[PDB]
Amino acid sequence: SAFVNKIFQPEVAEELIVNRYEKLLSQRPEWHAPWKLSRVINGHLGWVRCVAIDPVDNEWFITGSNDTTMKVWDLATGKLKTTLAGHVMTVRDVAVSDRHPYLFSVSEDKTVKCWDLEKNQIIRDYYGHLSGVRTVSIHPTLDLIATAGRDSVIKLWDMRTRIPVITLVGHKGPINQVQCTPVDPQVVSSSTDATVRLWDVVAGKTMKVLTHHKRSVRATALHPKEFSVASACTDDIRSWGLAEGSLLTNFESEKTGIINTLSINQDDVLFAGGDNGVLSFYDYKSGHKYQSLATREMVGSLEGERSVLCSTFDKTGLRLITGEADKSIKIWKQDETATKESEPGLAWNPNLSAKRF
Amino acid sequence: TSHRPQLEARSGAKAAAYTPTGIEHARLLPGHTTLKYRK
Amino acid sequence: EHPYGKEVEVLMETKNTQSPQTPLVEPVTERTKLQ
Amino acid sequence: AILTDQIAKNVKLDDFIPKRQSNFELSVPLPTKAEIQECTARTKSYIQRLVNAKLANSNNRASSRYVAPANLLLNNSHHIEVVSKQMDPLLPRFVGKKARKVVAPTENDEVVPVLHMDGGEADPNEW
Amino acid sequence: DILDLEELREYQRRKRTEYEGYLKRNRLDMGQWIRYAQFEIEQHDMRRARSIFERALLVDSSFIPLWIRYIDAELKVKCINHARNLMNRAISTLPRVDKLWYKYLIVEESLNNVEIVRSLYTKWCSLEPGVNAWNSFVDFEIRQKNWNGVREIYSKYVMAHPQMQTWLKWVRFENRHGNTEFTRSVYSLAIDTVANLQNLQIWSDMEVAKLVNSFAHWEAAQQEYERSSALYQIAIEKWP
Amino acid sequence: KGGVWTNVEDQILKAAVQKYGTHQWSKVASLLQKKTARQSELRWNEYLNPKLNFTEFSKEEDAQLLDLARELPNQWRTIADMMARPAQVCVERYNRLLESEDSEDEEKEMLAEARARLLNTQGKKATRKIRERMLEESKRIAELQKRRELKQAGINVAIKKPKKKYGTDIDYNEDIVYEQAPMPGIYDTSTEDRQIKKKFEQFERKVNRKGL
Amino acid sequence: RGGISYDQLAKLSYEKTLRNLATQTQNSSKQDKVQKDTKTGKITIADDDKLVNKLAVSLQSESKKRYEARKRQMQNAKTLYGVESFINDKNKQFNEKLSRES
Amino acid sequence: YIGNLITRQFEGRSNEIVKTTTKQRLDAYYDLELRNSVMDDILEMMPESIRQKKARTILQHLSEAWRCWKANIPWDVPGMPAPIKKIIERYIKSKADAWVSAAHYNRERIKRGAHVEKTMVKKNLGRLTRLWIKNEQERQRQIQK
Amino acid sequence: DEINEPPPNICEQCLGDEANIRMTKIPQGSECKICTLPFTLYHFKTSKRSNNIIKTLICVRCATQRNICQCCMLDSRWHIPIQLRDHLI
Ligand SMILES: [Zn+2]
Ligand SMILES: [Zn+2]
Repeated sequence: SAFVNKIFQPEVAEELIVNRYEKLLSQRPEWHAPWKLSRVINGHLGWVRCVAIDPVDNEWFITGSNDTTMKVWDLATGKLKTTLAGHVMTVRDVAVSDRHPYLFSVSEDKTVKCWDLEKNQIIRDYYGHLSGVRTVSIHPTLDLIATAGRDSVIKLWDMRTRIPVITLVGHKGPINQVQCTPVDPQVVSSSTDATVRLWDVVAGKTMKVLTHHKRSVRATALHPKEFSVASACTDDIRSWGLAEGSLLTNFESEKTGIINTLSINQDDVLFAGGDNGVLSFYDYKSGHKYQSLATREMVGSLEGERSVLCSTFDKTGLRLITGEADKSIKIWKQDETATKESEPGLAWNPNLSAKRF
Repeated sequence: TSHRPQLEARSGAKAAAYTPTGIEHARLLPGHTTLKYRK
Repeated sequence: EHPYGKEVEVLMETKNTQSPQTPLVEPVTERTKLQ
Repeated sequence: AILTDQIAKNVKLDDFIPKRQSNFELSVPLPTKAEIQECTARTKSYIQRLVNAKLANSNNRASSRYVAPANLLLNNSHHIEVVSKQMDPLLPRFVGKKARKVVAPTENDEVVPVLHMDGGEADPNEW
Repeated sequence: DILDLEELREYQRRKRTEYEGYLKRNRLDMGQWIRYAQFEIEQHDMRRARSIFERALLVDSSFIPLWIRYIDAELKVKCINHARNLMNRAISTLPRVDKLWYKYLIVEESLNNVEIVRSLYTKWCSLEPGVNAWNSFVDFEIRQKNWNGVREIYSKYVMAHPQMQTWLKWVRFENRHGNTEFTRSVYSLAIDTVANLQNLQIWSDMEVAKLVNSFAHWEAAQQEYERSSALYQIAIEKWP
Repeated sequence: KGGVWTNVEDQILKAAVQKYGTHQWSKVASLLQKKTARQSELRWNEYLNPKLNFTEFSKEEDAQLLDLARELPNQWRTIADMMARPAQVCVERYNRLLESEDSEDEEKEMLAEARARLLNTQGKKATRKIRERMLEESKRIAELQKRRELKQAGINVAIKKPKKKYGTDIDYNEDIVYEQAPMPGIYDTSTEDRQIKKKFEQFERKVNRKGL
Repeated sequence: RGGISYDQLAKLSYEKTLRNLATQTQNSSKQDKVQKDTKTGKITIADDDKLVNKLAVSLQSESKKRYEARKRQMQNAKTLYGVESFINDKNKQFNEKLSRES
Repeated sequence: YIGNLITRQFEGRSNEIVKTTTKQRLDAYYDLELRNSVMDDILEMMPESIRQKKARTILQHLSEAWRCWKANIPWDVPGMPAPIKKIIERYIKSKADAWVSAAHYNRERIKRGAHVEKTMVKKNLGRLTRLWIKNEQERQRQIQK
Repeated sequence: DEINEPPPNICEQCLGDEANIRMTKIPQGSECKICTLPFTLYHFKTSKRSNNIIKTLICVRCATQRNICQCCMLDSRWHIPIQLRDHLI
């Protein structure tokens, strides 16, 4: 209060451990309705490693997998539409274009492929990664696909001419996740050297390096509104303000260990898939873990198989498609007829002992 | 010895500072030269 | 054996319900053609 | 307190602290429609100039299908016309171009502070 | 053994071809970097010997034995201003690491530069590092007898770590010196802040009992039993 | 022709399994002159194995063996897994338990060959590399001694450099090959560099006189 | 029991050298600035050359002492155990490493 | 064809040759991605103080346990930490699915008779006889239980 | 950057007295004398009727690091050789 400022006379009056803590108790998080399992889909011969939703009209999603084949699943009924084979090794990331009928998919077989979704064939193969390619993001409005992998550089691919146009060299380890934003910084990347880079693609250099995580930043996710990115190390999840490189918030992720995937809803629901199945939903603007679920594997499988590997919401934001190690695709529904009363979620309780805030 | 695992992969930082050659590959020939735009 | 508590719908899929030749995005044909 | 600034100038306490913790309703705005077009057209022109560099430098004749003088020197004491030489199509264009290997130095002017948090550090022999 | 300078010049080529060969195959293996960097110190060419440590820091700058050995290499050859720049880059890159901060301190302790460790500690305690830094910073001023300065630290130390073992450490400081006017001022500040900041819920029931008892048993030794007795009533009412 | 197991062949077999593990039997029997890999594998799994217990049965184990032998008559490999005993032990006791109701020098040569083979872990690339380095050092020492003798005769001949194996091959001695300078800091290392240059030139001045 | 973390080990190494610096001043007492060049930007600190010498000697002395305290540990542990079969020194240091696991 | 030849004469070969994955180097590249994935997940589990030495020894247990799964020997390490043992058993079963499904897929090729390499016949011969005896050993234990 | 490159550093006394000079740019001409790495060879003549082509012998990166022109490799200010420049300082 004012007695803190008049006796322990500060120089900032915000950089005190108490004044930060009392404003956290001063504010309440937005309530969100919890999430429940609604459909389990068993269709792959291996792990599901990446899920992409149809960005236009939301009919279907596609799950690239460990059995080297992508399968197209209908969202509503859950039925299997078609199977897209054409890699020889494990498909790591799949991303669909919104302006194009094009599907880009990168495996660990060092190949970046495009797919004519009017024809369901492989067209326009890309070439040049020295090692397995982890991730792809289609740049919005610019006609570039950003691919990155164990190579440790991001190669900016022109679509039409298949040219490694811009190579982004800043990292020290394998890049786990890459994102594309419409303005500068146009490429957001995260690697195993515990850094998150903000790339000025014209100059080819880094605008800002975010060295706040301890261990390999395994997953990032862009917020569909409000222009921010949220990156996950093994212990902590930090939302980042783009165009300043500012640390917006630290989430209340404690004792979660290894966060494999992230996805942000329009309704400020951040999903954090853990390798220990323990899947958690965080308020985005605050950082409150308001729900923490655990999954059931199958009739028979190992205990390690309980692990979420990849996740995204649909276009409406009311469905959550997660792919797990137990060869399953789990659809998570946010249940209706839940109110702030009788479903409060976990209690908003920040502490001093964790230095997170 | 002489048969080892990898401690780190070959980085693309090294090949970026090289000078290019401009050899002409069969798969880099012009093909599918027109992009299709969604409605 | 009735797993996930019967609220959840579990489905095993082994075959594609579409032909592979089915496009997967309808090509936009604006002008009607009679050729 | 004779040298207060000089020690570790690049790291501040402000970089550790979040900004949403003061107000959860801080607005981080989306980029405006006039802002994305100013950045798209700058980037698209830069990319198309790079692609036209790659296609023109390739020795394929079928790559011009898919695609500055009078500079001032000596504080404009001389106006110099810059022209291109008509290349012989048989002699190798870019006579200095070889396939050589170059190791690059690292330009380290400012140190990046590795900004972890402090320290749940007690551990038995379980690992 | 080497006789003349030309035999030395051929000896140095054979080892440097050898070590640069194993470092070309292995960018990693930080121990191999240090043994070649130690080789160049033995050849008395410190310009080369600075270069291997700089090249090894470009591979893994988070490896703490590499930082300490290159700092010690600058200290053993009496290049003190090369070490001040180097430890400055050590704490500016890795501010979390406690070893790199201590390393700056005990060198400037060894040079009797008391105003540089004081300027170093003011910066280090501004980044809120933990209780090992502050407790070594209050132990620093006890060495320097700056009693007015160490009292300013505990004013900041209770604001960085609000907990009774930092408040009761400050009353163990004052009751070590026997100044009665200063001790009850700290005691009055400690018990008001628990009352002022009751709603924040950061001191537990067992934790506030240590403050009330150590206030009362000190007032019992100061022969004022009526202040020992009355505070028990206000604390039980203030916290029922 | 089928040989019997001496205590020398057993102790070679113990050390070889200690060297090679239990899944490389033809490599184990290569040390045993007169002994098949099928024999030495069977000898380990039946006799030598320290997991096996060659103990007398308890009073419970005798009744529990007679119980099994009516359950599974007669399936001795199955019983021996239940009894956790070797199978011939289970048979030979069971026959005795029904009878309760009554009414050098060639060996020392192959030992020395086995002792030599066990203590050699290098292989052909390593052993050739050890020899090639010993030659290369000896070629160096002779060339240095040759120069020292010509220096006694007053003729100064310089050391030949190793020739460039490829085009951009690097003489590490001529220059600092990847000089990464220390980053410029604020503490003005001016007089310290003078003391190094004085000391470094002093050290090379002492090499020209005292050597080392 | 258990191990000591690096932040705790760095403090104890910090405290030990202060006691070496305390007794060094006590053994000495028993026997008997800042200039900032504005043009270059550089800061120059004038300090006693004896204390720079005593800093340089003590680090070499601590380096040799740990070098010798480990060298005797190399010579002792080579001549302690000879029961289990070995081949070379790297086999001996590995099978001893198996003993500390159990 | 000649335009590449002549520029190779004048300029030399590019030093940036990146080998695509092929039928001959698929099994090696499958192992490089597998050791990297196991290395990354175990190193996150580790609280602190793990270097190039400790990451080198833990990748042995993975190689040993894959041999044990092929042998049908149960793989138990005494004193192994249960999170790491949970990780290693997971990736084996990942590799087991690729090991088994490639064995099924190549038998369907051999029965059709459609272009199986001479080495691949012997490899598939060896993969089945692991699976047949493994199925045999499972059936022996189910009768015993 | 291959599409954003500095203008060449040439002396005034290499260019000479005339006003307008027709200079020929070859984008990867010869390789540098110093760093042995290719560059944009500029070459020109002082007058139209001259009989000596004046080439740029070094790249602009080697010309900037020494602060010399590319043609005669004398210092841009003081117009003296490098060995005499570093001796006077
Ligand atoms: Zn040059
Ligand atoms: Zn000139």
